[PDB]
Amino acid sequence: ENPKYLWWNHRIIPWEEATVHLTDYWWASVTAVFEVISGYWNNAEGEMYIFRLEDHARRLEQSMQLIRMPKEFTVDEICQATIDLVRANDYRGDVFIMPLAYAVGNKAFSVVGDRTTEMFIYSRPAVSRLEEDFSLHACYSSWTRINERVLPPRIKALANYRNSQLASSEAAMNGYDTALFLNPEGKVAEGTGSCVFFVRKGKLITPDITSGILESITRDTVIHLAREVLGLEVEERVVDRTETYLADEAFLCGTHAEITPIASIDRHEMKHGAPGPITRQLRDIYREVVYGRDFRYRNWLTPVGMGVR
Amino acid sequence: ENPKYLWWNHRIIPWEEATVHLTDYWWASVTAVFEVISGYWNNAEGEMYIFRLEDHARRLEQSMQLIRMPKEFTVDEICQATIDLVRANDYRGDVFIMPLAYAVGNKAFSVVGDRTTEMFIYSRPAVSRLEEDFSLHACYSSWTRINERVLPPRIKALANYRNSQLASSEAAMNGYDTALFLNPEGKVAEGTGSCVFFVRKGKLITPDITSGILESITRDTVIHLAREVLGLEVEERVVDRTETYLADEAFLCGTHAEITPIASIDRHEMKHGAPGPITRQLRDIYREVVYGRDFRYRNWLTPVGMGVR
Amino acid sequence: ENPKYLWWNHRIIPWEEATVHLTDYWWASVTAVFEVISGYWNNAEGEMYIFRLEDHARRLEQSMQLIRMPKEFTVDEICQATIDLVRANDYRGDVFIMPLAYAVGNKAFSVVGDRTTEMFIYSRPAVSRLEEDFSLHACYSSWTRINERVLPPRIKALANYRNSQLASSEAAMNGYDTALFLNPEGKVAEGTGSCVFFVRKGKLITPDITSGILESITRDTVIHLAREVLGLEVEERVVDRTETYLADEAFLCGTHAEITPIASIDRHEMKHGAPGPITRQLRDIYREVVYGRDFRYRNWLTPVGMGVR
Amino acid sequence: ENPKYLWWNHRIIPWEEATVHLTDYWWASVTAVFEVISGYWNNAEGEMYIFRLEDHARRLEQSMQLIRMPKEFTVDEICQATIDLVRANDYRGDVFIMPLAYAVGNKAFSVVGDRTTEMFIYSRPAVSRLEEDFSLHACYSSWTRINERVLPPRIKALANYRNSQLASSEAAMNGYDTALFLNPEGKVAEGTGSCVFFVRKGKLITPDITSGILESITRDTVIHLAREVLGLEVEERVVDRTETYLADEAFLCGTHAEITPIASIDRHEMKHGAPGPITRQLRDIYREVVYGRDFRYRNWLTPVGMGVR
Amino acid sequence: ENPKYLWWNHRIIPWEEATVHLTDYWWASVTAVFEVISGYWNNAEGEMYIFRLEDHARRLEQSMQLIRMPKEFTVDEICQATIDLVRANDYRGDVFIMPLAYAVGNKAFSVVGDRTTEMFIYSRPAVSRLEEDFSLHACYSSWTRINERVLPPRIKALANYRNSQLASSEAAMNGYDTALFLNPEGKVAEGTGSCVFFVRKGKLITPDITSGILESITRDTVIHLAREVLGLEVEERVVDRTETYLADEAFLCGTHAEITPIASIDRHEMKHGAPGPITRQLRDIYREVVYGRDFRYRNWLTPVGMGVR
Amino acid sequence: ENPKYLWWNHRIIPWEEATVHLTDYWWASVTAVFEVISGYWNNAEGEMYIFRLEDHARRLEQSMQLIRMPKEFTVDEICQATIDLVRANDYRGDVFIMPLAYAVGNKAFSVVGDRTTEMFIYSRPAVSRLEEDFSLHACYSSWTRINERVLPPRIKALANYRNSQLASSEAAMNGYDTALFLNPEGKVAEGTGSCVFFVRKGKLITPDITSGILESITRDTVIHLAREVLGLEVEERVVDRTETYLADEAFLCGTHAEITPIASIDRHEMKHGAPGPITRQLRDIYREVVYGRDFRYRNWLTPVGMGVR
Ligand SMILES: *Cc1c(COP(=O)(O)O)cnc(C)c1O
Ligand SMILES: *Cc1c(COP(=O)(O)O)cnc(C)c1O
Ligand SMILES: *Cc1c(COP(=O)(O)O)cnc(C)c1O
Ligand SMILES: *Cc1c(COP(=O)(O)O)cnc(C)c1O
Ligand SMILES: *Cc1c(COP(=O)(O)O)cnc(C)c1O
Ligand SMILES: *Cc1c(COP(=O)(O)O)cnc(C)c1O
Ligand SMILES: [Cl-]
Ligand SMILES: [Cl-]
Ligand SMILES: [Cl-]
Ligand SMILES: [Cl-]
Ligand SMILES: [Cl-]
Ligand SMILES: [Cl-]
Ligand SMILES: [Cl-]
Ligand SMILES: [Cl-]
Ligand SMILES: [Cl-]
Ligand SMILES: [Cl-]
Ligand SMILES: [Cl-]
Ligand SMILES: [Cl-]
Ligand SMILES: [Cl-]
Ligand SMILES: [Cl-]
Ligand SMILES: [Cl-]
Ligand SMILES: [Cl-]
Ligand SMILES: [Cl-]
Ligand SMILES: [Cl-]
Ligand code: NA
Ligand code: NA
Ligand code: NA
Ligand code: NA
Ligand code: NA
Ligand code: NA
Ligand code: NA
Ligand code: NA
Ligand code: NA
Ligand code: NA
Ligand code: NA
Ligand code: NA
Ligand code: NA
Ligand code: NA
Ligand code: NA
Ligand code: NA
Ligand code: NA
Ligand code: NA
Repeated sequence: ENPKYLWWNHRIIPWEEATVHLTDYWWASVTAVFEVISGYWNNAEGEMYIFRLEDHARRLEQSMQLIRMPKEFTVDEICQATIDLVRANDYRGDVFIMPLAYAVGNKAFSVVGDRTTEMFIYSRPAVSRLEEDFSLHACYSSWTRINERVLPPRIKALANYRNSQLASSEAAMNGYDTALFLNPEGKVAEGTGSCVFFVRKGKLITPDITSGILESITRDTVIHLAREVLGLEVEERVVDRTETYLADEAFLCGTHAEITPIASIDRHEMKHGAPGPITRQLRDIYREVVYGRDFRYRNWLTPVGMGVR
Repeated sequence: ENPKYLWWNHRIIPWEEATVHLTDYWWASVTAVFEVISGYWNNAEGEMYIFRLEDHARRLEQSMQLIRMPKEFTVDEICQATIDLVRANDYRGDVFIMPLAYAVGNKAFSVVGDRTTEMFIYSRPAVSRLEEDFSLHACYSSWTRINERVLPPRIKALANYRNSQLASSEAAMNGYDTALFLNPEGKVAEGTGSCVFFVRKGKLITPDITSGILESITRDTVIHLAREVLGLEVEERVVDRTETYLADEAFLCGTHAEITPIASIDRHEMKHGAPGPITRQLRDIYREVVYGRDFRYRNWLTPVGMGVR
Repeated sequence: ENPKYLWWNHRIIPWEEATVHLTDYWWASVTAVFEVISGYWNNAEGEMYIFRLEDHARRLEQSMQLIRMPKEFTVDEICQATIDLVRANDYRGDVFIMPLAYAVGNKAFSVVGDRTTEMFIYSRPAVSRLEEDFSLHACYSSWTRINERVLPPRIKALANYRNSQLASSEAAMNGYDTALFLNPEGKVAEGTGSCVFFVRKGKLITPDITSGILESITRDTVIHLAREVLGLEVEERVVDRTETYLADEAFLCGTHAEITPIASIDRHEMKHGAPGPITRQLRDIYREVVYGRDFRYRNWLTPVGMGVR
Repeated sequence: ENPKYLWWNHRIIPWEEATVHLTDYWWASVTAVFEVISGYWNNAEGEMYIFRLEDHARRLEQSMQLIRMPKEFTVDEICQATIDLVRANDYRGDVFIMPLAYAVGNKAFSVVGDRTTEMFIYSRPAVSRLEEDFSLHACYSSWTRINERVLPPRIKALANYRNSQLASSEAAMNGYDTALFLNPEGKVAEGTGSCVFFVRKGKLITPDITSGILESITRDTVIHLAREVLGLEVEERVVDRTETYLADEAFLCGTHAEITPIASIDRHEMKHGAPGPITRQLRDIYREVVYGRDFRYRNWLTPVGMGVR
Repeated sequence: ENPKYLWWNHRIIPWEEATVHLTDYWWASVTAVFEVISGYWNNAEGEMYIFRLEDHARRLEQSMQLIRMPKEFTVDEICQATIDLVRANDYRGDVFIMPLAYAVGNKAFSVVGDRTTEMFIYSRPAVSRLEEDFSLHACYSSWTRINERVLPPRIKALANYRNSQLASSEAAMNGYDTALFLNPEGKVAEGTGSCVFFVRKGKLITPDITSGILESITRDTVIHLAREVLGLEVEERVVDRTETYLADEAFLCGTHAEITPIASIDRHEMKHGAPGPITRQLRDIYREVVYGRDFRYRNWLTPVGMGVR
Repeated sequence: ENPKYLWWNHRIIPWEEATVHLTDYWWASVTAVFEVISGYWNNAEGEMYIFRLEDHARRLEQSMQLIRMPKEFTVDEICQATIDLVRANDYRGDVFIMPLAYAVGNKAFSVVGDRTTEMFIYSRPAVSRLEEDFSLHACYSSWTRINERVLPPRIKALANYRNSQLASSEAAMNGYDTALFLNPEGKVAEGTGSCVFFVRKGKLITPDITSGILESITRDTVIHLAREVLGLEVEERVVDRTETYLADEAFLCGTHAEITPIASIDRHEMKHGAPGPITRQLRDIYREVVYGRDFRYRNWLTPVGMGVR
């Protein structure tokens, strides 16, 4: 049912002790920023591998800085709390860890910088799909993606998902599995919760970060693996909508989405299938990396030894 | 300390019974919409007057519809729950009532329409400033207001305040009391939490609703009282930034802000002071209306008889 | 099968004589502008009534002027050619008349002003739905409406329908009957082939012409009939997307669309149904006008006497 | 006078057999997409060389896919039909071949995907200017170029030329030979019918494809020849208006425009003349390629042997 | 040759005494704001009439406030200095008076608020064209008008004319007499130095002030005279480009431009000529007002008695 | 006090001879363009080094061409006049030289191309800060930077500083030392008078020129020295606002600003200080270059031998 423990404001406590009032933190949620961090269980080694833990903890500290939450936690403390909780929960399987930071005020509309900074971290069992061949049908939304002018997508804020839900609602009631966004200038931005890649003529193409997207750690991982293991050309550039309809392959990528193939966009089918050949190679490489079976990428992994069963 | 009771999912319960897990509803908060409703205590009558209760309950139902929360509550139930809670709390003074509606999912990123609709209402003591002459110094923010393209301001969503906090943070660290917004086209929109009025040459001027603002009930109340009691011309139109610097008077208005005078905007002083003469007349008229001493506007008030002490 | 005749370049000819080469006029079609004009057959009088013939002929002359087609035809000639063809075709039933003007060049990319101006007019049986209660489900498109910057919607050009087809394709493959457009600023513009009206709180609301819409003769007719026969308030203004979702009623209007009720927009249902009460009154008034049974609006009708069977 | 034959819907027929009704296909023209393909006659070899035939046929298939025309023709069929028609016409000189694809509906406003796909191909004598030194005076138009938001320039649609004609009309009545466009953001896009290059400080500069331009085969050819034969730096980037006024050289390029020098832009003269030195080298290289006298680029040519007179 | 006197920094001095260094005030000119005020000589009365002197002096004080020039001069002082200089110059004919205010700094880039405020006023003979029937041919520029985002057009700043000169240069080298501007959204704004009016179907139409135009005193005068003397409908609204091409009449208006008829716009001719009938009535009414022969508008005039020769 | 001489319209004259009327050139200032050129005095050599004199003179000639000032001066004449004036002034210390070109008309609003071109050059003692460690606190302005649509930033026009002063006024009254600008699309552009650099993860980042910035000679110098002397990666790209808040270092650069460290942006502190390590290396390299003690960059220097005291 529930995990054994969670971390809250510098301490690990039993789950059933973290009880709050219904009315606590609704205003704090407007400030809230989060990470999603993966743990992958290698039963042959008896070790959990936490993927790019310090990169996620540094992004959370940056998101907190841009919200203007007062300084209270460190990068090393968030990394250590993640290790400690995965160990103490004693769950030997794939997990998601979610730090969530929030600033709490004396008044509903006090400025963030006058608030108190708080954080919890919780870890729960996750289901990987990296050993499954599946694909989604996407649409481009009639809703526009937030930009730096109004709500910087660089900040991994809960509030940014209100714009996401406009698109994901539309996609589901219009017969699609997932939405892609255009930015205010009309250029391809990202999915509702992950970055998008395209494959055309043996090249990987992905929107550049100033297209108004979150600076994904999975996106970075995929560009590295595509260049260094497969020797592919990867272009980070402005991407137009109609060119994506002619993509040989396409996929979403994100800590939660892992590598998720796109079969079609607005009912234009990816010519080489889903997962396409290059997608399938990147999915297999990614999997072997995160489960600790690719020594070349060991510096991306934080092992937590727990015992081999 | 705490109110005696609150309302939750169709029931009134003692405050200390509304306990939840720390991890409950963070994802639901992305969906959340709310109202702020005023109760004004008339000790001479022993009655609380709840201001434009049905208008607030209908706006909440509209906000919920635009979020796409499944149907669960009615306008009449939200009006009745507000009356019941103000009575049962037995607090004989000015109050704020806040309904907050949220949709809760099986998964973090399930579409809103597959969720369950929930709501609470809580009522707490409020401090009116309608018998005080005070004023704020405003700036125009370097952050842009959300528009219909990305996050419709018509929806009174918690998430819309993330954009608000960009502006209110900037205002406070730059020596101002409050921020005003420009819309993406560069035209004057609203404050961070209330609508803005200007007075120039004996006329009231306010941004039209398609300038990208919340359709305020206080804004509506002020236009009615300005036209019907004072016989003023009121223009709802596109408003430019530099014209506001030459305003004779200016004020913010909102359920929480009541009528809040603006002394200056980007260090251009309102020529007729703050509160200016027309501002002061509207503030006095508003006060007499909401405290039940203006029979002409009785249809805006819901009395809750509680006993005269 | 085919009509008896058509009009071409100042002459009426038998249908089967208007034969051209497959390769003729493809480049001319880029220039082409058109009207759709209704004839309504009153069997009790033995008369066809052609609706607002001179207004349609003047709009065609304006469209031709803005294309910069050399002067060749007159308003009176287009009105007379329409009368003559409806008479000579000897078809005693409702019809559509379509003038189509085009400029033909010596070279593919010669400037319009160096071309020759040509025109045909043809008339075919039409099916009215004014005695039927039906409704469409609409979406807002993810494709943006053309504006004055790139392709003025005031010009009733064939080429403007390429932008229309982006929206109408999307609507049909996404489970809808019809698309509505947003303009580049994000404000409600028009349908793919007709103007849109909304009814809310007993008022009619329609986008103002500078929202980037064709200046519809049906739109003008509806505003006149709503004000003069029903005494309704009609606002021509900037209209936001989410406000339309809360419309009590909505309808499309156009020479071809007559008065077409909208039941829902992006799966938000019009609260008072489709056709709603005000829609149903305007549809009945419109019908009685165009079939010549409303003496008040006789100056909008051009009778063509043909014999009462 | 007329060519002997043309191709229509999978068949070659004598020209005078391709007769249609005046009223046929005006609505189909809104859907229509086309290619312009060059044949260059080498009298010393008795061979026509058709330039980048498969690239043009693949672009036509992509344009047809983005229109959503049902599948009916193949890339190989369009390549073969082009060869067959050039041979059967027995015209031993430079030619233009124009495929034109169109979708035909039961009703005026049926969705493209419910239509029937049709196509013709015709070939006519062309005049090359590759052995002539000439130049055009250009202006930047006051009309804006279509973008992906409203009418994707990637689609080689007849309708896109309505926006072209706004600019080319203005240029001719204002004393210029040709118009250049700015995109909605104000950046340099393309000519009315061809891409634009600039030369400054020995470098070639051209707008990147996401500046909102057609992905020209001549543009691709010029970048290849500039890099591979001349060893020039070529930048594909965002280009500003005023920087173009300081260009040492400039030229238009396109299947129809071949390589067309620009002497001046808004009455700012290209400092190194027109054709400038680098322009003149690219024009001479291009010519030798397309007439089959550059063995290095033979894979771009489809020979059609016809006999050496 | 030169006027006898000018006013400078609170004093009238002989012209030849106002000598400065070549290097003085170039940086101050970036700050500079001005008015153009008309004096009209009535030889029958021996009086100069200065038109709407206080309105011009109040606009100058507002422009100075928005620049943030320190307070140094008053509205009454600028009105009195104008009277005094017109009298002391002893020139009995039509004149232009130009106040020019500037802030002077210790350093090139010191902030305006740390500078010293200075002003001169000079008066010179002017030529009225109010007794002449003439007309200009206009174009719409390919250059965009400044908006509130970058350079508020409400401020009558010298620097705003750099944007004007982009348009007026283009107009003259392209064969036109004058340029009109579109705003960044593509809507009609103003001329390079005056506001624009259109006449269509017996109504006057002019861009609303938030279209991004200077709040002209001549514009205000024309709307008053059109409504009050002619009983015309005047619409201040958003105006589209192509609708202006169909105007029956059009004219520029401004203190310097008086009432200047427009014969054509982008080679679309105003149907009722130039000056058209309504234009000609407004020109005659304006003239009789400013020369002091319309008692109804006497409160707009400041007489300066000088002697009747 | 004053320099001995200045250059004016092809001649050197004693300072006190360059006297003009107060009313001369205010309209000419709208046209005016300028350069700021540095002279650095090396007392050990008895030589002034004028930095990138020909690059500055060529930019001035380009600015003059884009204004459309008639041809009157040459690049070589402006270079020679600068040398001559620095020599004749006999001032042995660091100097600023400012050429200022202006077009003078017969009438206030004559087109620039009908005017006369004039120019002066003056040289004055300057204070270098290259031997000082200092830093500025910056904000991003609520005012938008001019773009190519309205006032091309490529032109180094006095009028462009009116937009600058909106930002620099706001910065000073809001407690900051200096303002940075966002462009109309919301991307980082430049400072009020200089370009901006960022350092993050050992890389230099600066907005690309089409972000709407002046093509700075100091910017070019810094990119050259960073790549060639330090071996740093330098990215010229679109830059987002929030990424700049996370910069390790930042600095302004310009002929007047030399290399000016930024300690903070909107109260986000540059993590590695100000001047940071890479900033400090570039400042020291720049200094040694301009004072003639780096033989590698001698071709950037124009020596003027004056005698070693
Ligand atoms: C979190 C997130 C991503 C993916 O980031 P990773 O670091 O790869 O998990 C992409 N888009 C959005 C909107 C996100 O919130
Ligand atoms: C709630 C709110 C207002 C004021 O609305 P009332 O109905 O007058 O309380 C104004 N602006 C915003 C952004 C709001 O959230
Ligand atoms: C023709 C048309 C209409 C309707 O115009 P009527 O004069 O009412 O037929 C509306 N929208 C568009 C795009 C049209 O082409
Ligand atoms: C066809 C076309 C071009 C040139 O394309 P090529 O493949 O080089 O012929 C350029 N611009 C536009 C708008 C076009 O239609
Ligand atoms: C001064 C000016 C006008 C006209 O203003 P009046 O008060 O009528 O002289 C119009 N447009 C611009 C840009 C101006 O500078
Ligand atoms: C002059 C200037 C700069 C710096 O240019 P340098 O050639 O380095 O002096 C930067 N920004 C603006 C706006 C400028 O006017
Ligand atoms: Cl809270
Ligand atoms: Cl540990
Ligand atoms: Cl990499
Ligand atoms: Cl939840
Ligand atoms: Cl009750
Ligand atoms: Cl009212
Ligand atoms: Cl044709
Ligand atoms: Cl007749
Ligand atoms: Cl009406
Ligand atoms: Cl057809
Ligand atoms: Cl063959
Ligand atoms: Cl290449
Ligand atoms: Cl100065
Ligand atoms: Cl006096
Ligand atoms: Cl009036
Ligand atoms: Cl001058
Ligand atoms: Cl010398
Ligand atoms: Cl370099
Ligand atoms: Na701890
Ligand atoms: Na498809
Ligand atoms: Na490791
Ligand atoms: Na209940
Ligand atoms: Na002030
Ligand atoms: Na009541
Ligand atoms: Na005829
Ligand atoms: Na619904
Ligand atoms: Na009639
Ligand atoms: Na065949
Ligand atoms: Na020139
Ligand atoms: Na070949
Ligand atoms: Na005085
Ligand atoms: Na004309
Ligand atoms: Na008077
Ligand atoms: Na000289
Ligand atoms: Na800080
Ligand atoms: Na040198």
